[PDB]
Amino acid sequence: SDFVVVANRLPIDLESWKRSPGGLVTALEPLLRRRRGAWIGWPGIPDSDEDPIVLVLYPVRLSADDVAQYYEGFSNATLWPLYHDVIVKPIYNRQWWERYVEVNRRFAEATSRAAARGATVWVQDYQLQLVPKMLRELRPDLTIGFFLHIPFPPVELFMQLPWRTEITDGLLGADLVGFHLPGGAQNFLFLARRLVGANTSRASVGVRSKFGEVQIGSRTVKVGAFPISIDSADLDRQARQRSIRQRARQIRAELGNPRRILLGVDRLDYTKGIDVRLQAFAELLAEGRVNREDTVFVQLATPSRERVEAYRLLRDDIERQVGHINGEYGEVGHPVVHYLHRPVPREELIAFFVAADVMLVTPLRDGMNLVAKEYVACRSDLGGALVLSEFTGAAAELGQAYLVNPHNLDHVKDTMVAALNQTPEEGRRRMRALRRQVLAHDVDLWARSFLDALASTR
Amino acid sequence: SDFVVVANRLPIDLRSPGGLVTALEPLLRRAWIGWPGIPDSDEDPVLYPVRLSADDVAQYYEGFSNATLWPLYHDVIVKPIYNRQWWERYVEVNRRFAEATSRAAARGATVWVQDYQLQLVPKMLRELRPDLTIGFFLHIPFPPVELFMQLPWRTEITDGLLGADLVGFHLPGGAQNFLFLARRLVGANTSRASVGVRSKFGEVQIGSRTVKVGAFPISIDSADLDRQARQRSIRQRARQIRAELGNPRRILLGVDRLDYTKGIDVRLQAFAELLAEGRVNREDTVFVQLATPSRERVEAYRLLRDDIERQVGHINGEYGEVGHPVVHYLHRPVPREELIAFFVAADVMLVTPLRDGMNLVAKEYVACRSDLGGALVLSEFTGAAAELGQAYLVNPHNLDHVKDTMVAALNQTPEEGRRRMRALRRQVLAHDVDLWARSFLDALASTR
Amino acid sequence: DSDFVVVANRLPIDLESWKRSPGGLVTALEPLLRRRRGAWIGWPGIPDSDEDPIVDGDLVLYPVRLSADDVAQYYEGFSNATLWPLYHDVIVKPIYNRQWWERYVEVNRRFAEATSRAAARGATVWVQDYQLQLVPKMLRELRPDLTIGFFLHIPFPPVELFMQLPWRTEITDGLLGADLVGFHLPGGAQNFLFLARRLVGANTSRASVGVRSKFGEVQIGSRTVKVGAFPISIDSADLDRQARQRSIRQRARQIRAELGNPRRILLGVDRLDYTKGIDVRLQAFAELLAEGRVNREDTVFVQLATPSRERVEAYRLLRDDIERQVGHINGEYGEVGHPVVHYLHRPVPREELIAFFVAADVMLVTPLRDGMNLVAKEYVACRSDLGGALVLSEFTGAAAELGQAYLVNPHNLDHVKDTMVAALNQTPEEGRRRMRALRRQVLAHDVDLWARSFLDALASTR
Amino acid sequence: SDFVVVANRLPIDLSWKRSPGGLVTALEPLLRRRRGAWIGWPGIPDSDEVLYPVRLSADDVAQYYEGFSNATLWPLYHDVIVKPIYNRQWWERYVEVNRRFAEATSRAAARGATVWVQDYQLQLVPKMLRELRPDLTIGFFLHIPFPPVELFMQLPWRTEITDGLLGADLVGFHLPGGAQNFLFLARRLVGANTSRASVGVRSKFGEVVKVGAFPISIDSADLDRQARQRSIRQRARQIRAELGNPRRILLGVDRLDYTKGIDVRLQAFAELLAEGRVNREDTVFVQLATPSRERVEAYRLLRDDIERQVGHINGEYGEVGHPVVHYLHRPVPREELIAFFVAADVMLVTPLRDGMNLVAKEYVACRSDLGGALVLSEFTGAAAELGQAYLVNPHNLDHVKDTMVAALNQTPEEGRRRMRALRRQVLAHDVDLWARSFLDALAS
Ligand SMILES: Nc1ncnc2c1ncn2[C@@H]1O[C@H](COP(=O)(O)OP(=O)(O)O)[C@@H](O)[C@H]1O
Ligand SMILES: Nc1ncnc2c1ncn2[C@@H]1O[C@H](COP(=O)(O)OP(=O)(O)O)[C@@H](O)[C@H]1O
Ligand SMILES: Nc1ncnc2c1ncn2[C@@H]1O[C@H](COP(=O)(O)OP(=O)(O)O)[C@@H](O)[C@H]1O
Ligand SMILES: Nc1ncnc2c1ncn2[C@@H]1O[C@H](COP(=O)(O)OP(=O)(O)O)[C@@H](O)[C@H]1O
Ligand SMILES: O=P(O)(O)OC[C@H]1O[C@](O)(CO)[C@@H](O)[C@@H]1O
Ligand SMILES: O=P(O)(O)OC[C@H]1O[C@](O)(CO)[C@@H](O)[C@@H]1O
Ligand SMILES: O=P(O)(O)OC[C@H]1O[C@](O)(CO)[C@@H](O)[C@@H]1O
Repeated sequence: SDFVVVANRLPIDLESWKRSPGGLVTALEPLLRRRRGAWIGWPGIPDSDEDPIVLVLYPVRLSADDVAQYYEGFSNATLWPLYHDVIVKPIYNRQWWERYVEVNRRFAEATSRAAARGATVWVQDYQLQLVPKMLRELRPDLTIGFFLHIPFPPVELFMQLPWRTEITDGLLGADLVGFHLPGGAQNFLFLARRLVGANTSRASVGVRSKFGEVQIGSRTVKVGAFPISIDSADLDRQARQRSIRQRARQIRAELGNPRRILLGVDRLDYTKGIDVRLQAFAELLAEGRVNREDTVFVQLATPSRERVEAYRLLRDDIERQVGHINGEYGEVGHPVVHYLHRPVPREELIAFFVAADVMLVTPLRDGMNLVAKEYVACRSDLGGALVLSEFTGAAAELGQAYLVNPHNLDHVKDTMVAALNQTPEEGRRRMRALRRQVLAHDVDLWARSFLDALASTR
Repeated sequence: SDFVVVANRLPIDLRSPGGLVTALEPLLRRAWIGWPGIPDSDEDPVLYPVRLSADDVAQYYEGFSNATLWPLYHDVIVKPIYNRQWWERYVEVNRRFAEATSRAAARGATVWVQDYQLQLVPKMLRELRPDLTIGFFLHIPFPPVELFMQLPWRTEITDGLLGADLVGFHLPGGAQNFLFLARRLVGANTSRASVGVRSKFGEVQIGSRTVKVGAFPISIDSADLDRQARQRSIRQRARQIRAELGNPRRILLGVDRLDYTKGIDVRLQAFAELLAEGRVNREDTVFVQLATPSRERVEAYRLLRDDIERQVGHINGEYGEVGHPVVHYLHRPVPREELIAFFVAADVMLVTPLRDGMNLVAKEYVACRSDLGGALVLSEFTGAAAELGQAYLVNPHNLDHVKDTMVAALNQTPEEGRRRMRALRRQVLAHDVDLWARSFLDALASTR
Repeated sequence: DSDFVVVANRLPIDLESWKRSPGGLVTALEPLLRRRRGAWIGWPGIPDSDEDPIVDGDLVLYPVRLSADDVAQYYEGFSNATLWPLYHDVIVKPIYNRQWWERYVEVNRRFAEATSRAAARGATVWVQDYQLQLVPKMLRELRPDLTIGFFLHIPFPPVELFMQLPWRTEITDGLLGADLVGFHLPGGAQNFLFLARRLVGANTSRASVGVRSKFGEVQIGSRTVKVGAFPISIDSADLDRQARQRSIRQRARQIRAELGNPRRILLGVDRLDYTKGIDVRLQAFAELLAEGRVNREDTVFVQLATPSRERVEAYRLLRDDIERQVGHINGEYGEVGHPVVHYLHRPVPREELIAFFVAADVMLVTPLRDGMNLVAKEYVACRSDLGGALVLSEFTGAAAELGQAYLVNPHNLDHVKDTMVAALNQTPEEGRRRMRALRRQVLAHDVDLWARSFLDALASTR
Repeated sequence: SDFVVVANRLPIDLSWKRSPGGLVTALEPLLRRRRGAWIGWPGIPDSDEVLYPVRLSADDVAQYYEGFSNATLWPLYHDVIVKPIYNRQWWERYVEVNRRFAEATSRAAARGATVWVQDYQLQLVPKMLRELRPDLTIGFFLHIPFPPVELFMQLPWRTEITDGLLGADLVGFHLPGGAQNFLFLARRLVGANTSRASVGVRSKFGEVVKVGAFPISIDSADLDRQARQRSIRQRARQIRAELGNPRRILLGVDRLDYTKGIDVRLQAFAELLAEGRVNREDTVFVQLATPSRERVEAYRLLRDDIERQVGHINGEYGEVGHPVVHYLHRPVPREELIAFFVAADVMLVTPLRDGMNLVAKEYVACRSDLGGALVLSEFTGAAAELGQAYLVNPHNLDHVKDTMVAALNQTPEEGRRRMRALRRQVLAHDVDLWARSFLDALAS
């Protein structure tokens, strides 16, 4: 293989198979499926095999302890809570870190058994931050690039991590290190100067331009900001099949023809602000500011990481909110909140985007968020309204949505009422400006921006 | 007035909640000393008002009555709180009830005291006015004596009740509990035989007076509930209710106050497990729970409400579709005709309390099904199970058996359902609230 | 083939190297089976042990192997998270679990199979306590030639709560395979005869049952099951003499010196168990200090708590609330170098425990419920000087023999605090009167008297 | 008066008693020198009013003080250790109470006077007092950390707090980090022209109004002479004998606050004892903790957790008559505290986040003998001046433990060496050096 991708997930998921969750699959699978090459990742279950399925995929077998301590543990109960501004208190555990080190080392060695000479390797995300340095040690001929799909925290918080130095050096084994936002890339150059003691650049980093540099002995490390997106054009087009439109109409009938339909779509994850949108909706019903008989909210929540107790805690609290709200304001035969805890099939989800008057995307912190960009591409009729949290990476590109600080609950409620009350002229004006950005900045633009930057490092 | 009823509150709120109100109201219609249901009330009256300060409500009503005695008499489902400041308020407020009873009573009058919040009234009243004839009926269970002895004030609770001429319970086993405490804790000479149902009553010597003790199981005004359930408006609304749920094959009903004695959590776990096991189709079966809010300034009541709402949102998320939940859950009282329409539409009635002195909801259902369909699933730990043996009786802690019993009731032959319904309604119609009042009062009058 | 075999879940030793096993079941029965020959079946305290027998000096033991899943679902599960909480008036909510019921069934069978191997033709078997209540019916089915006794060391709950158990019938059936069923008290005996007429439809004697006399009866076809009340005790005279040793009496003087010679010492000694009232006695102590009614400079409370069943979640929650109380009181009322509460979370050696009984001015025994409770009797036997004061919860079985203690309802905290103040301030004249009356009972009603009339009642069924 | 100080706190707390916290420990004697004026709150509801006290209702205490100040601002400014609460009623209170502080400042102020308002409870008063009295000079110093921008932007009232601060002529922080976090904000949030370069300590300021970094210290020489008293040295010995003459003493001293890391040192100590690496017979830990904000739920929950650790370690490794941890939940008198500083072989200073921490500086100034050792958390402002302490990251429990073993068994020579350099710093950079710096900038 002249070209290898390394990520924890594969594009499939074993139960028989299934699509893997998350936006890294949403974006990489359409891109790489078009590109013959190799992919290394975990089959989503413990103690599988290492036999490939044919592009070419290589499964990494993880033991029961690898999953609990590197995946559920160091990755999702240390790195994840902390990188999103310690929403949940992180846990610092030495056995999780020791297992983190060892799994990353097995990934670096699976890449080597795949990476031909001089090949181009591309490593993905927070679970695999030591692989750049490990892989260079084994394999100094490779061109290595790394993209983090989650935010990179402020310096004062990253320094909590007992292994702050080994994570930084792990990332600097690559030739190019990328982030969604210039904010993440500037956090990084700071931490390189003020922890590993390297010479870094001092200007600010640009979007797909004005890249920074770190000087590591006899090597030079490039740093950049590359905001990911979706395969905008296929989705825009898939949303125009007569079947989807006719299905959107049937959805609103199955609900008893409300005047306004509000929607949320997310993995069930404490970053996502699902609890914020429910509380704001409940206080709006309480205040008589929405009509409880012709207005309804649907929440499509995908189960995620449910053996982590911070997720089961969140699940318990969100379920309580749904029975509470319906208990007070619904009628028999007529909830005001419809709550579903499973992954919807792609075509059924597109109908929901089309049926929805108001999209609710309220994360407390999010590296990017592709649900926001998917809704915008699905509305070639220019109806709808996107209520967008400013703590997402998308608010930097989607300025024409209605933008909220999710911690100001009055601002959330105010902005929900305005989106419900927008004029046709105002809603179409915004949906046009938002659609023009998303169609121009798709996943193609993002992938060619990163790998042309990586190619220059040679 | 020559006939005086004494109860915690009055028959309208500011209709009233509980099984005490949906019983004594139709009777009475054919003085009343009670609390408005509000703080610092006025004082004008025939009704007599008892004003409670903000602190009487918290320490006498919400504290002692509903966070000490209520959980204790119900087999300590929730840990009871023994608070001597609550006891002192309880005593005080009991005294205003006795005083205003005296201001309303005539020389030689009969008085009738109701339920667990006024247990000291009889003895206080008997001292103020030994010319009165006094009755007392407890509408909640009487706990076993190894648990009643926890009370720091167990001797004083028992002394108050003995200021009466007739002490009454729903059940014999409660009447006999009370005679044990009369013999051992107050040392009085008591009867030793078992007590019958409205017969074979017992007695306790207290000076030159004999206290009658007995068992009188409360009921509903059966025949009236039957005729109102036969009307076209009700039957048309029951057809329509089922259409608004998308025409289910099978409907199950829970109806109760949101209280930790009622087993709303049990019927939800059993129903979620059945859905998980494929033993009930999530497409044509549906459950409606109608929960009246209750005592939510008490924190054990909020803790219960949070986890039932958690249950509702969890079961719908796993088995429901958008536009079709499998559990509809309402947290408000329902107008009386609307409720009767749900008794008629309901194929299976789930009454699964962990402990209940007497459940009237299960007899209301019985009385509403003159078409002889439907099915009653009934906790043995209600006083009602002693009269309604032809229901589907369960121990609500035997969860496998609870789940088994709901399937059998959902899947009965109609001939079997009609046989059981025929037997239940013979009992309920022959033993209404009118049987129960004349029975108690023919015994209270017997002590002159 | 032994002509006399005792079977209990515990053995008198526990493998961690051997230590003495916990509980008052072991304190009463051990010194008795060194005297008499016989066999003892029990579980060695860990899983996946072997079956080879053990040399306890003269005593000889049969270990019962349990797998890890036997420990979790039978021991930790059904016994101690279903039976223990429910028999103690649902102080904690029992968990009703059919798989725990299934493995409680399987293990009772394992214990009955191991006794049958050991019992000779015609032997006497004495089965102990709540872990093993299906064993008698199982053993009578294997071995109709056997004389079966069963004793329940914990209380037997009122009928209204025992009915909550989905296996109420099968537990009552399993006790009725015995030739004699014994309890501490007549209350427990009278509940059982009520459940037998009510549940299994048997014909039952309906009169009161007396103390080691006035036995009840249960008709099982052609077999008749005797029922009685037998209040366990300790080795009263041997403890009294152990306490008279110089070495024990100077350790007592030295204990008080390392506490800075307080004027008053208060002591509690129990397994860390939520039936024990340790939270109660710490709450009362703290409020007496707050109110100024006990002197913080010359009074100190010592609590000796042995870890118990620490893998059951209710027991870890209890542990953490109590440890919270300890730090809270010492930080409010203690000085640096001088706490007002001393707490140790480990078993104490027996000669060290005796010296604490001797040094202690007030013994605090405040369970919310206890089938009997032997610490109250152990303290009394030690105070041959006639000093000391016993504060005893009336919900302990021992309160029916120890009426001259300072008796409290633990739920009446105001009264508990007043009774603690009066015990600390009693005249010498008044404490000797009570201590002298308490010791007259304990020395006359010892463990020999208890086992003698239980077993002679058993041998009266042949 | 021509110098008016405004803080939530007075120097006495109500019978008048010493006020808690390090803001007063430094500036109580520092300003007992030059006379002036001071606007504060007596620590008690409804007070009737040199010192000028502000009165608060029972609603203003709950919502402005227990609520917005210590349940919104304090958790957020300390790296969201606790989840902050964002309640608009608290915020409307906080506005109205700041208004009253500013108005008492206004009667107390004459024309041209100097004002110096103190701490996070009063960030709106610089703008309020300039609109009211444009003649005054106004300075402000923040005594807690100033949070990273990604966190501060959570605040629904982010723009108002930045504008209440920009009402002053000089804004001061302990560290250049807070000084530079605050310059970015003024650019980004309010849209002002700000300087770009690193701010240095007491120099190389920024501009929008002057922005500077001013590390607060203590009154270093007065504590040192107070620590050498024969009376203090005899009590230190009396204290060691009262514990059974241990071979080593460890000492923690702080308010009972979740920022202080008291739980971290209890856990490290419990594990060293389980591992056999500390001797349960000759080594003992003393923790002196002052109650703080105990009507606020997150503090009562901390309190419960820490008491449980104390009960758990003693029942595990203590013997009857001899705990391993003595824990005291009351403020100690000054003379007896200093005696504890002199007795202790190791000082445990493990905040998860602290704006400065003067307890470390206090211990350093007491040990004129050069004995002792100071284990200090790197997330204190002090760690920037006390680099020869034994520095730890308190989230690395394994390193905290290793460092407690090395400080407990240091050579006398190693110990004296670190302590001579520590005293060199603290003796030369004291409370008065700090004050002359800010006010020169302010007077500029
Ligand atoms: N309940 C759901 N059902 C079906 N698809 C979902 C559901 N929730 C999320 N998705 C899809 O998963 C992907 C999540 O992408 P993204 O919004 O960037 O967040 P993340 O990667 O953190 O999960 C999207 O493509 C989204 O459409
Ligand atoms: N959600 C509800 N809506 C309308 N009526 C209710 C509701 N819940 C209970 N009731 C009525 O309140 C009365 C209470 O009946 P009962 O079984 O004796 O229990 P309790 O006295 O403990 O409330 C019944 O008549 C019932 O019909
Ligand atoms: N901390 C302890 N150290 C040593 N022995 C103890 C300790 N706690 C209890 N014991 C002993 O264990 C036995 C407890 O018996 P008992 O009071 O009947 O209650 P239980 O069997 O429930 O534990 C007594 O013999 C007592 O002396
Ligand atoms: N238990 C205590 N007894 C006496 N003084 C204390 C106690 N705890 C803290 N102090 C003093 O309070 C002051 C506060 O110290 P500091 O480190 O500045 O933190 P903060 O200002 O947040 O309270 C110090 O001078 C310290 O000596
Ligand atoms: O944790 P999961 O199940 O892999 O899914 C969530 C996905 O979202 C991401 O966290 C986005 O960073 C992916 O790394 C991850 O694969
Ligand atoms: O053996 P355990 O479970 O550790 O507890 C101690 C003892 O207390 C008892 O429950 C007393 O009945 C014994 O059966 C038991 O052996
Ligand atoms: O005044 P309190 O509520 O006791 O707080 C302690 C002190 O901590 C400080 O932040 C010191 O940094 C002061 O602002 C405050 O007075």
